[PDB]
Amino acid sequence: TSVKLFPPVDASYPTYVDFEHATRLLDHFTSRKRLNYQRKMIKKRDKFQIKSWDHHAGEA
Amino acid sequence: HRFRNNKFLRLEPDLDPKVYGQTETLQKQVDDNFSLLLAKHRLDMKAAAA
Amino acid sequence: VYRNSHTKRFSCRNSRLKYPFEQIWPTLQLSEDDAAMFRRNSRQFVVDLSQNITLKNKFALNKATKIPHQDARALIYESNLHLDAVGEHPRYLKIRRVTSQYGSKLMNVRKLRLLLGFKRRNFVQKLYEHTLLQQGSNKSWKVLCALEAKMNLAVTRMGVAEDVLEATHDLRQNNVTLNGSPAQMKHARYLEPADVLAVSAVSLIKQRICKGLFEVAPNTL
Amino acid sequence: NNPEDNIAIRNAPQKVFQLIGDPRSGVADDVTHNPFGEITVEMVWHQLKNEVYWYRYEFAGQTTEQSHRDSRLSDYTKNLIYLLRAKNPRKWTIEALAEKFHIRKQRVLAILALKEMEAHKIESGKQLQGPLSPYGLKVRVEDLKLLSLDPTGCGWVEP
Amino acid sequence: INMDQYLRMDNQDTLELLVQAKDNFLKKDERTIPIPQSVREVMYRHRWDKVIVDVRRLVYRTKNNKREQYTAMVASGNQKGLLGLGMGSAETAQLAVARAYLDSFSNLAAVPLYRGHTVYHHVEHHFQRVKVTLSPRTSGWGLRCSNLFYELCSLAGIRDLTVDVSGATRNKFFVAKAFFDALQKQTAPHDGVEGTGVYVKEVVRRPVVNLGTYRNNGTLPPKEYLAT
Amino acid sequence: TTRRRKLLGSRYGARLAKKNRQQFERARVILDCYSDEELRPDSPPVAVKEVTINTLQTMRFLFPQTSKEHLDIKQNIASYKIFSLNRELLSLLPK
Ligand SMILES: [K+]
Ligand SMILES: [Mg+2]
Repeated sequence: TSVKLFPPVDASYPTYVDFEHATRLLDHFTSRKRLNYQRKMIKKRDKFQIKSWDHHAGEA
Repeated sequence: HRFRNNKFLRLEPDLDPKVYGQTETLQKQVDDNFSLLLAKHRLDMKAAAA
Repeated sequence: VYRNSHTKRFSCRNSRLKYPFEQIWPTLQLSEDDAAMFRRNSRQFVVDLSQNITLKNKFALNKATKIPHQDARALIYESNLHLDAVGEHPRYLKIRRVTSQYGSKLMNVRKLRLLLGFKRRNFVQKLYEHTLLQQGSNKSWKVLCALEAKMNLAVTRMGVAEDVLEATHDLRQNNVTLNGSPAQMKHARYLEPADVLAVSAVSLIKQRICKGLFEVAPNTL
Repeated sequence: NNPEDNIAIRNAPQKVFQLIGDPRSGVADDVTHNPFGEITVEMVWHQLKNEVYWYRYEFAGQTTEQSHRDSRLSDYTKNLIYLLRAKNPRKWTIEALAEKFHIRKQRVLAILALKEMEAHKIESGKQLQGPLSPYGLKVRVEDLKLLSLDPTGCGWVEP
Repeated sequence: INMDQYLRMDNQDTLELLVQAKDNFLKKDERTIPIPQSVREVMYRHRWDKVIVDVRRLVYRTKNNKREQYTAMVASGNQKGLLGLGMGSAETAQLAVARAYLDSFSNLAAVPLYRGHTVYHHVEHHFQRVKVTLSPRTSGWGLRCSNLFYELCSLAGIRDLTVDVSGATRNKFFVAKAFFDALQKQTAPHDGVEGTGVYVKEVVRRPVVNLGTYRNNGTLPPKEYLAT
Repeated sequence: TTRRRKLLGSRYGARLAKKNRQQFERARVILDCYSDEELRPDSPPVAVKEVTINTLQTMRFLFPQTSKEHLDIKQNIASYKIFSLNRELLSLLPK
């Protein structure tokens, strides 16, 4: 059995990973539509709210 | 001491874990100690009785 | 896609190395010829010194023990005329151009897919988008945290699977439980700092570990 | 509490106060460098039979040392934490135990949970059976005394 | 292969190698390596990286045939606070690059940076028929710029910045030169501080965005401005 | 074609409370369930008297030296174990 404790402070991988190069490419394909849907759901986490069931077009 | 290598004066070698199993070897070691104690009581009774 | 690029032998390709491929699977058994091919990326010959040096020796010559994670790229792939390329005329030193970035950036994204267990590109793209909204100041570390929060990678860290691919198969068979019951959205969720993982296929996992270490176990109990 | 034998004292927050100028006429903070550290990477291992390299990333590598000790505490230490908590929960709080063993509070609570689960298995009769039975020990909390290394050198005294 | 010898070589002290390498490099003549001896000594205190900026070909016609000449620019700099540009001309591309690389070490210069990762304030520079803008960003935000400037930022050590370049950018020598000059127009809080009679103290203030950004994201600015 | 029975899980505490209530109550006190106001149970806390530990490593893996310090630790554990066995035996010896 294992238990997690907190956000990692160290990590080891069997190879060198260049995160800056990986993210530079991925920053070119970002979708504003998907980001906006995520932003709206952050403000509507609580199901037991009146304001979470208003009239809107689409999913959020 | 003539038995330089056989320091513990054993009659049989210890069981190999890779062939007989770790649990079997551990049980064998426990049985060996009890046999030594039992033999000691066995010799004394025979001498006292006969 | 029954390609060789989807096998462990040829999974990773790096065009900046003498041998274009790279070994990243710590449990893969290589033949003598295969080992020789990979060893060419580890040993280099120095003219003035007339000796062979290794990648680890190169770091020592540069006095590099803990360096900024962006600076390791300049050490692995470049050369210097005062430490490791002494005796070579400057005319024959290799200097990169700004046109090589695309190959490098594409390679790194392939590495993230390989570490996660041969995931699709759209899977990685959404993972990057997810981190953009989570709180934190350093973008690079947020990406690293997201990788660790993945369930299959966490199972690998426990030490019950040979690699991430074997861990993924275990999840599909429900050999590991989350908070006492099989996980929901196990391939898409993230683990939290208070989650508990346990093995439900106890007999299966115990056999797996014993067999792996049977040869390295001592013959005296 | 000496830096030679106290890694925790070595890994302590630093109070930084650096200036440029003349304190009698005018000064300004020195902001020409970053003394708080940054993310680092290091090569740890190299397998010569498979040609595999291992790299380790650390969030605070430049301001910490020997961070690998925290997650590799001996079994004796873990049992001691479990016994101290059971003996006197009033004094042995999570804060006190964390300070005593130089670990975090989250680790202390996690260790207690795992030890508690193991104890139930032993009591239920699922572990330490057969030849290994003698190694399951039942301890009464009252009959427990913690010794201290008060005398310089080798030797543990009751108080 | 002998694995035992391979292991022995891998785990060895490199002090002997360092001494031999340093002696050989410092004893070379000024023709093969025209780097001054003083510069060679400093090369062992840092880690260096280099990149090619651009290669141009010039053609001169004659009675019978044409004469081709190559010019190149190479940028080199230690990871933190050192950058230099060198130019070299030769009859071949390979020779021009080599001469430019050697010339870069003779043009090293210091780059001021706030905490070693960004710029002190907004910078706008006008090199002939080129415009470059630099905007500071919070630590950890990242770099937003073209590929050419991304390579230059790695050499100097800049970690968070936004760069925008416009105008006649066909000649990449001018673009690199404009970027170099912009970094040298910054001002620091400690410039002539003795004549102020005050304590110039660093403070923590979060930057803001424009109103349109808040509306689109559906978020709010700091409460200090919303007070009503 | 699988003969493996379907697995529907449950939390560890849920199963323990139905199998051994005494162990469940002890765990709550140890795991600091009475410090937070929100999570504080209504039932009063129970005092902890006996615990069980595993000493296999401390006896045969961790203390190899011949100094008095290591010998004393092993002897104390062995002596305490014998007392526990004797107390159990005395409860059964009388006719
Ligand atoms: K793909
Ligand atoms: Mg533009």
